[PDB]
Amino acid sequence: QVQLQESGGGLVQAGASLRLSCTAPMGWFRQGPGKEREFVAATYYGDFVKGRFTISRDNAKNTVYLQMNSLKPEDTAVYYCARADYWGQGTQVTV
Amino acid sequence: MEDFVRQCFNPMIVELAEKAMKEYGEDLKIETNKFAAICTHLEVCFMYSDFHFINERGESIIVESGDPNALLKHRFEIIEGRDRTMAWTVVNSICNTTGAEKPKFLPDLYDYKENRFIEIGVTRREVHIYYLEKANKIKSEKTHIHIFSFTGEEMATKADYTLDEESRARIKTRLFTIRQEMASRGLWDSFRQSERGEETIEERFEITGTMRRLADQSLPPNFSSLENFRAYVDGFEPNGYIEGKLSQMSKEVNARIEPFLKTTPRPLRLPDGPPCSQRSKFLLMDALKLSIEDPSHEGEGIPLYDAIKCMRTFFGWKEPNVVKPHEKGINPNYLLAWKQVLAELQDIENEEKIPKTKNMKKTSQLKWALGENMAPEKVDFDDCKDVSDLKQYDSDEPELRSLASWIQSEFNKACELTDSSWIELDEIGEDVAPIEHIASMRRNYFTAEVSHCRATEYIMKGVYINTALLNASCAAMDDFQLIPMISKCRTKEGRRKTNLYGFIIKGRSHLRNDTDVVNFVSMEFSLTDPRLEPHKWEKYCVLEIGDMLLRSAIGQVSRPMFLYVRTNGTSKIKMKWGMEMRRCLLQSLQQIESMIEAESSVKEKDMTKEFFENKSETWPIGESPKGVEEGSIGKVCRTLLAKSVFNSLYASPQLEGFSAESRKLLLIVQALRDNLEPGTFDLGGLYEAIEECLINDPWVLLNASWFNSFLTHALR
Amino acid sequence: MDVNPTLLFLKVPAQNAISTTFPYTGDPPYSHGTGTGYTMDTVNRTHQYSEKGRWTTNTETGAPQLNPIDGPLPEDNEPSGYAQTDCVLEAMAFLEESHPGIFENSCLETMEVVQQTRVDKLTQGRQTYDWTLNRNQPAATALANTIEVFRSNGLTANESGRLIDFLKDVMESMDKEEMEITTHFKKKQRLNKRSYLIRALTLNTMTKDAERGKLKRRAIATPGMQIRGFVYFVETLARSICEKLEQSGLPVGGNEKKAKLANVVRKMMTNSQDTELSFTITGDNTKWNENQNPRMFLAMITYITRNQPEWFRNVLSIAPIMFSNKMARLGKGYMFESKSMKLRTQIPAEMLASIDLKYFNDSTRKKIEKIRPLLIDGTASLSPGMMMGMFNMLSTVLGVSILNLGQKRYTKTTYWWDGLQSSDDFALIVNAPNHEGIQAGVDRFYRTCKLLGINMSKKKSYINRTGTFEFTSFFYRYGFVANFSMELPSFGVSGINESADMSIGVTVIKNNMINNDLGPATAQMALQLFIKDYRYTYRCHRGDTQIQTRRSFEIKKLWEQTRSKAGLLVSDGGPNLYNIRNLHIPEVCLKWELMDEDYQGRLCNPLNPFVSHKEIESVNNAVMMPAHGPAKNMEYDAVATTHSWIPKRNRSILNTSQRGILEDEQMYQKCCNLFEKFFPSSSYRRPVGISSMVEAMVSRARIDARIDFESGRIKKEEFAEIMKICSTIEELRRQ
Amino acid sequence: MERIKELRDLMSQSRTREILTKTTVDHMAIIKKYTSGRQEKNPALRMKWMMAMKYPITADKRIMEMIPERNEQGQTLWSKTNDAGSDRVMVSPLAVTWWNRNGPTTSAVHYPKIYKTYFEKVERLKHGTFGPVHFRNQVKIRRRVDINPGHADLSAKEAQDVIMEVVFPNEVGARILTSESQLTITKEKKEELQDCKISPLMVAYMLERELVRKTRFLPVAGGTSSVYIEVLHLTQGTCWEQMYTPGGE
RNA sequence: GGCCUGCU
RNA sequence: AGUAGAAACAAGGCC
Repeated sequence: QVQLQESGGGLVQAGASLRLSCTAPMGWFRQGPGKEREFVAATYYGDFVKGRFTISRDNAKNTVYLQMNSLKPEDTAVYYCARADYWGQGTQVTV
Repeated sequence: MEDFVRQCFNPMIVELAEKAMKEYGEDLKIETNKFAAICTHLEVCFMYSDFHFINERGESIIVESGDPNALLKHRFEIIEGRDRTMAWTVVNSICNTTGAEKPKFLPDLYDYKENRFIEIGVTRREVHIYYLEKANKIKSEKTHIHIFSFTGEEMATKADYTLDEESRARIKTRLFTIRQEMASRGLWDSFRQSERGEETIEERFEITGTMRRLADQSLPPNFSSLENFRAYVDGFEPNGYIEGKLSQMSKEVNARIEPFLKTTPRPLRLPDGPPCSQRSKFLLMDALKLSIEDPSHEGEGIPLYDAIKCMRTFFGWKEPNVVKPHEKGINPNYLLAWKQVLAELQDIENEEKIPKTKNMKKTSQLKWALGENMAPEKVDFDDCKDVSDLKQYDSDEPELRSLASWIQSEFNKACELTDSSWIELDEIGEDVAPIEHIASMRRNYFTAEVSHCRATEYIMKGVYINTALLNASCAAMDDFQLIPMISKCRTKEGRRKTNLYGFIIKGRSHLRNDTDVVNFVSMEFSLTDPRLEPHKWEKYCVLEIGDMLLRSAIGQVSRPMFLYVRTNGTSKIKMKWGMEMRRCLLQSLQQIESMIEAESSVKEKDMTKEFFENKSETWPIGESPKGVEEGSIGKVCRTLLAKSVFNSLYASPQLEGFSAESRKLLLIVQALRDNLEPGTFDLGGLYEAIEECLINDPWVLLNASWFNSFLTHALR
Repeated sequence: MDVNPTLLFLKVPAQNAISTTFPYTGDPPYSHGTGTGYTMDTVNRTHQYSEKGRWTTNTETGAPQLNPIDGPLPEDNEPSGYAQTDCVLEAMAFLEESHPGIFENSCLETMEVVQQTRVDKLTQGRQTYDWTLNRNQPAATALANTIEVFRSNGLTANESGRLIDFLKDVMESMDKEEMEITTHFKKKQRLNKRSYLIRALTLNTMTKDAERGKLKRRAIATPGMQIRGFVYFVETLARSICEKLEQSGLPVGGNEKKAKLANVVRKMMTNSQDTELSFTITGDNTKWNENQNPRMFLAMITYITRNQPEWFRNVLSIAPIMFSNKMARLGKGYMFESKSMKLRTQIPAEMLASIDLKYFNDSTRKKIEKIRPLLIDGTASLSPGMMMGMFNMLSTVLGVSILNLGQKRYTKTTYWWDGLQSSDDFALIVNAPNHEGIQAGVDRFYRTCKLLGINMSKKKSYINRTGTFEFTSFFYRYGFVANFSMELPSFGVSGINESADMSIGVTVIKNNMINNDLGPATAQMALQLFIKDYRYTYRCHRGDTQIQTRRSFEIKKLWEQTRSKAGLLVSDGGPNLYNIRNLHIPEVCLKWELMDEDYQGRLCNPLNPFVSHKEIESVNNAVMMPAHGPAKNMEYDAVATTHSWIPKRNRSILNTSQRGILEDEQMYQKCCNLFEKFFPSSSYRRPVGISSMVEAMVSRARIDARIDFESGRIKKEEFAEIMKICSTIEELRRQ
Repeated sequence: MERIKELRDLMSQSRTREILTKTTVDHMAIIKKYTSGRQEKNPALRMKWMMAMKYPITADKRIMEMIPERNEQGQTLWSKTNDAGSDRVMVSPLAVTWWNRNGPTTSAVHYPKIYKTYFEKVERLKHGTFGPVHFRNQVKIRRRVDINPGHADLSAKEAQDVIMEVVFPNEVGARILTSESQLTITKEKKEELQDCKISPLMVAYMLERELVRKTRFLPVAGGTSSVYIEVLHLTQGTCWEQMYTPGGE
């Protein structure tokens, strides 16, 4: 038992910015309806999201960040952080 | 305080306590009261255990002195007084043999009557507290605990006291002796409370002495001490220093990219000089076969009898005479060696049973031919210094030689089909999976394609010759040995057949290093006249030994039949690698199977059968004066097999260097042909690196010529 | 028509048929004689790439040393070892900034390992230069000799059983006025301070054989035993650091290397938009080891170990301090021949300092003339740079720092670069909006490399568009392509023993099928050829044949005796049941149900006099030196049968003055066997403690006799006999 | 009896007595690895070169009293000349085959119980069912997978104590295993191998192999299961897939 | 002539 | 002579 707490998320307009943080490798995943869980970032990022999102960390106070720039209608979903065996609860992002 | 342990206690206990002191690594000069306390604990352990024996009954027999007998069993057997590893060894052994429970801490004694442990501890404080203290330290313990204290009192759970009371009177007399002897000493200002359980240490790795001065001489130029340099490093922070030096650095330090275009690459220059000679250990294109049509298998049979029987199958022997001399040796020696071989072959034919291996006489002829007693005798430098001729071994670049057209034709005919099957493969587990059936069908196709190939015949020849030579060298190190070149094939009709190319005489082979050379002399029959390509036979001596009549529509030819005789040499590494020539088959057919799989990944179906039967698709596998010629997949198989065989035959450092430095340029050219805007930083350097590998090896020069032709045909 | 295989590349791309360009079916090049010429050439080349440095003379060793650090900046593209301290410190600082907490963590785990490491870890190494005899010997032998000499001289801290204590004793030995060594011809010889310093700072040079891919031979070096502990700790730190860097590829295997290369190329190209162009450079570094100054490694480690306990910093700094003053033994020597008098002679290399130059050719004459000033006591000072990749991991760290220094946050320009570095080789993917941007990026990368003492080989490097490149004989063309020509040399009999060779061959076929995309039919052909060679090598033919050998008679009688002949092993002249489906099963277990119980029992009999097992490490581990790579170990599945014998040893020690080593070997092995019979766990877990042999053995005899009576065969008569025999050996050890 | 007797015989001679006295337990490993024999650089070359000699292998001295010096025709089986740095004697390879045709026989029924991994592999393959081969491009992606299919969820050190307590119960020392999974494993492998006389070292090695989890990075396409990775060479190829179901499932 | 070694 | 190629083999040492 180590546990993860997402912060960030909210409603945001198309083309605008958000900062996610995950307090506690490290990754971010997202899930909508219709489809499934989708890999976002681990630095490594799935192709659909490159240049738009920056995953970063700060070891010093146990936090991983996702900077999300140039957001789109398709970027609406629950964002989860994970770690290696563990997940957080989530925060919904609505573009 | 240590004077007390100097005075009273016996040596045995004091050195036992000193080793226990060394055990946990603390020093005795800082706190000694622990030493005295635990040595008294150890003393009570002894005095409580000793003088107590048992016999086959219980009811321990107590004797002040053990009498000479088998009855020396000890009532209580000690735990402490040993290292932790052995203390736990005894604990585990007792638990596994007595079926008792394993304690988590160290006991002090074991007893049989009650079949259990004793943890003796005599503390300064009164018993009725220390007892339950150590009891709550030990979890759910059945080992009985018993403790004394200086006032003279005893206690125990179960009201149990395990042996005689006079022994306990002994214990407490010892105890008060200790007490009112410190009375004369006067230690209780700390004796009651002197240990509090201190465990701490700091690791110290100090640079000092000479090793420090060395540290002062391993710094940047403008530093004086390791202290100052470490302080500077700790105080250093990035303030844009790479940018300053990059700006200040001269601009001539650059990595400008030179575009690589179709007109950029130039043909590789080949060395010029005398034509290239033959280096193989046996004839490849000019071999001749004497046969018997026997039913024996490859390894089955005896060599000498088979060779003699094959040679008796030929009629037309003539007295041998010189045709083409060695040009550097003594050809009469070769002639006499050939006649000697014939004579001794007859000598074997006469006697009762053909020997499995024959040794030859060491005549002057083969003494010269095999290079015997020619190594300079090894001496000491102090005895040979004034000799003017004394110098290093000749160490220079090999002689330069230009390519000749014979290697090209030899490779051409090394890829041609034959009228025999030169591979008889072993057995495999019966195929059970469909993929195994596909693999077996593919393998059968490739075997049908490559078995009738001169490359396979060369593979078998080399493998057999090198195996026999290595075995003879390892067995008959001293004495010259005869080995007939034998290879067994199978005709189209299916009848098995043997073939005798000639003979090999192995010489002294006291091979210590992997590079040490064993010299032999090889004799091989042939029909190719050496008067047409003399430069290819620089190191051979060729005689005329007979005439052969092969059925032809032009009456019958009645061709001459010559003997190529030469002195050659090999080494343990060369023999070992030449006896693994069968992996050329692997290399080649792995390449072809990779081609087939890659093409079949496109069309979702196995594509082997149509490739091998329809023969619609073809690959560029050679160039004719008309242009580039393409052949079916089988011809590609044979060509790659021949390439691998020649790589294994003409192996040399030149080949490796050229292969690497030409694979680089091949990759660059492929990038150019793929429209990937290739670029180079120094192409002239790469060209010079490639051209320095081409010196005198026919195979590498032929590869370079092939590369030039490929460049000419490519880049269009 | 003339056949030409190379023309095949006109239809098949180069990488799809690159296996044809690997002549790995013939004997690889070998060196024949001394490696002294190569050693001298390497020393001179290393010293002349840093000629513009500053000269000094060490006050301890008295040897001339050349320091090029912070020297004049290069003005040409030739190799240069003039690394700048500030630039490298800044590069390490940026590496830390991009990966916060890397150095502190790595130092923490390294500190744990150093303070819990044992001395025996030094025995797990190949040949090392023993200075007690001035020659290369197995790591364990050299360690034992050095420990014996130290104990004879009074340095007995290593008795604590800790590697840190052994290093403490090693350093304390540096400050001794006179040590003593043993020589056999036994004679006790005295070594003064300077002589022992040079003997502890020296390296042994040899010639590398079985090196495929170059026309010329090279020289390699082996250090002593005093400096190997510091090297072990430094490499542990460097490995812990590199494991946290994704741009490094040295501490991983081949498949991981390919995966990381694919990931980096996809990351670089995919993130690049239509406007940005991408180019891959397949770079090799010329004279990689000769241009890496140990002082710079000292700087890197002291920056890494900032804000750490001073003892940790000292112990990690000792190694580069000794490398900066390292000496190299010239080599075996030189052999001369006189044809007029028909004789040969062998002069040791130590005479090169004083021997006249009339015997040497022009090239060797000039090499000796140039290297003589650096000769001190038969060895040449090699301060300027490393000899042969001893600090592989630190070099990889420096290269990774260079790679990361272009993350587009430090470039401050549109162009940027990334890639993968493995010492002496790298792939660099550089993206920029235009060809001018790519040119500027590559130029700046090259310039920054030249500021760190790292040179890029322009002759062995080329740049193309991303999608096609090479890295350590791995050819990437829109996806890695199998070669199978690098593993060809490993398809024969390994040479361990019969069962081991069979298992290793089948396992190698299996692995090359899994990794190197070996085809099914090709794998079957490989199995057939391997079985043929195996039978022809071990004289174990099918048994139903008439191939007369030295072993064909017993095999044939075993064949005729057996009823179910399908269960006989190929080693005993039985049929081969292996196939593509059975490549992962040991031979014994595949034929278990077919063997006759008599033959099965005779084969797998524990009491067989052939099977010998020494330690848990050497049970089923075989050391196969792969072609074009460093020595590697493989786990092979095998059942302990009567065929698991170990082969004969060299036996040439009997003609050398070092003949007493065999008697010591025999006595040590007898004592070790006795201890193992006393302590069965001696092999599986190496015993620890500070007591001596006889104490443990006698005391355990006491206890085991006791308890084995309390239930077992012993009797009172025997138990008392053992007790008094223990007393007898006690009083014997007393006197 | 015997053991202490050769101990006393060793201590009788001065050199071995000194070796036993001055050498501490920690140095055990060092002196045990103390040898003049270099590790071979080219094993294949010399194995192909040594096997052409007479008496190319080595065996314990006891072979001189179980196998006759010569066979029926007089081919020598063993020699009395000892190895370089050991008391073992050099013997011919025939002495191996001889041992397999007239040597002492035993009951090998327990080898299947010892070599659990290999026999489990054989049993799994014997009951496997193959399927059609499908030819299509396989996207082999590289992944970290566990190769050992019988790992009991234990690490090397974690199972090393279990192995000692199973084989060497007395040298365990302080450790007494807490996890109950280890308790049941110890009980089972103790009662199963209670009298097996193969060797303590090989038993420990095979227990380590069976129980300890091991992982390696491999190019896979599908599968990913432990049982499906041991046959990864047979089920997945460059352009073909062979459906397979081991006997376990 | 007799005997020793073949990675030391 | 031959093998081979930046240095070697074409037996070594011990009596």
